[PDB]
Amino acid sequence: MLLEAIFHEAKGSYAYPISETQLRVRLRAKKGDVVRCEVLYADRYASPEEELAHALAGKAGSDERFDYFEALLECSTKRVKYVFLLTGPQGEAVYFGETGFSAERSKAGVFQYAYIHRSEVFTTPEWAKEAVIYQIFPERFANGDPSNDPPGTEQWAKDARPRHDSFYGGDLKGVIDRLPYLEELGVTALYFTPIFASPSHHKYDTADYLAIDPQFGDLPTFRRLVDEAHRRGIKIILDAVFNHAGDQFFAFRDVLQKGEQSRYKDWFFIEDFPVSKTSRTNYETFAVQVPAMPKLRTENPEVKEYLFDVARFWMEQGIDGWRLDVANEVDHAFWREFRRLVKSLNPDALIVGEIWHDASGWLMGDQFDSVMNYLFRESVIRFFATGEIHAERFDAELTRARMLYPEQAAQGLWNLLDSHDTERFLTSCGGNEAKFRLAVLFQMTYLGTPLIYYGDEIGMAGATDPDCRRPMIWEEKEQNRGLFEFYKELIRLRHRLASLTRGNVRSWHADKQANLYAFVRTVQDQHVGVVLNNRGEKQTVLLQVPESGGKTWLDCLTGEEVHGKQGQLKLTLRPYQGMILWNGR
Repeated sequence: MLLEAIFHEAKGSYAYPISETQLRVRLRAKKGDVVRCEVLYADRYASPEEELAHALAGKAGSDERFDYFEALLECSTKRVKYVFLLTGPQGEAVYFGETGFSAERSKAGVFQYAYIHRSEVFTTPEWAKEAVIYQIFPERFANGDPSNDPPGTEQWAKDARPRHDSFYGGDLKGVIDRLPYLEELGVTALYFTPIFASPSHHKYDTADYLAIDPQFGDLPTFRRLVDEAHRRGIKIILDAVFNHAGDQFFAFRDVLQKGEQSRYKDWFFIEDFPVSKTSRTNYETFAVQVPAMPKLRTENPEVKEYLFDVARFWMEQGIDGWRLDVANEVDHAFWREFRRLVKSLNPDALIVGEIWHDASGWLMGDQFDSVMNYLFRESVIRFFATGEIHAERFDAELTRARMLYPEQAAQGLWNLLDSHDTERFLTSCGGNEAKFRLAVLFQMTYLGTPLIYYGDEIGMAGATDPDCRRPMIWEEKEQNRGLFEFYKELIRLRHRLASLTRGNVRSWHADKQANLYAFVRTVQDQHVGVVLNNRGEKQTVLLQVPESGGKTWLDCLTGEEVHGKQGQLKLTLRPYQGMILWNGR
């Protein structure tokens, strides 16, 4: 074996708890070097005269370079000392522990998980596990109250192509009216990009955090939206732009009015007074120079309690979550205490982050629940849309990503096709429905929470902003009801097929030439296997039957695939057809 490729921390993504009693321990080796990884383990205090309990780390994923094995340690003392035995393809056998590697056990060492605390088990809202979230971008979703409209609202037309400064007048009241469509579609939560009082089109330079911006409505309308949505089973997650405030923020104005005489000067990062709001910044801002967005000193206790009062307030209104913006430019301390705050006021409130790099620091269980899955988007783009990667490069990029974080976070990343900053997915797939449909057929079966961007269900299009932010299409006969009914098909299967929400994922077939990838989600005895034919051509596959069970499997989209003969399944997939083969458990 190449021993200087094998790796484990006894923390992080590689050893963590799933109850006070149970340690998931994950181990990574270079691809092909190890064929059995076994875990021999006992209580941290147990005497040398006890032989260790055993746990086989089965192989759970493989990537570009690596091979990933994963086992579950029963630990009734909530304290475990373990050692890995690693047998290679010829039959070498080696031990790995903290002191290193030996053919003799006791020279390799032990890894220990000193104690499993009850608080320190990453716990996630039950509801979040079967959610389908719908990103409403509020200015563009529905104009339900024309008295709202900003001076210069343009007219709601499918033909209309938005400028960066266009207004169409969408609002909270219009969402209140569109709620039987959201219930039709079957979503379970609604995510608003920031709706809070700001003097600009884009509400990221927050002027007031306790008022809904006048374009979209007011507190009584927000409260009724909450109360109308909750009746239909939809939750309200809200953007929080706590990293920076807007230049009209009460405090920032006071510093502007008074320099150092200001009570609020240290709420911000000022270089020289007087605070020259001009083009040339002399305070820290949202990224380089952005005068309308000074950076808040979240480390300062006064700033910290203000935004905490802001959280409290919106939770009084009854929102079920936050999706946090530039979460990584504010300190870990703030998010740990934010977590505690939000989670005592509402245990089921969801906390998503937005971080465009490995989010592990945040996804330990003590700051956030999940983060926006950019790695899902970069893959689904490259596989279905651009056709820049082939089925095995997909499997490697899926599997690499899956093993970045503990499972409890991984089963909850918001798996998006696009957003209000990216071009639309259909337009990434240059109008081809079948490339799109297959990428949504995956998205509704893979591990994560599906996040639909407004209008995709019904076939919208658009290059990047502002053509992603194009007025929604409400007219039946100018909307793709064929697609709509297909999101409803898939959502209905997500919502009644427990593997899809709660199961794990194993790769089942990757073929570089045919470009067919296939995966199996399983919980407790149930397996549903999604076969995806990503080529323009009718092809055919022998797939070897999955580990746990299947003699007859039903296509949940159409009808029976009883063709399990001699450990192989033979299917012939028409161009771009996925298939969802449930087993009956």
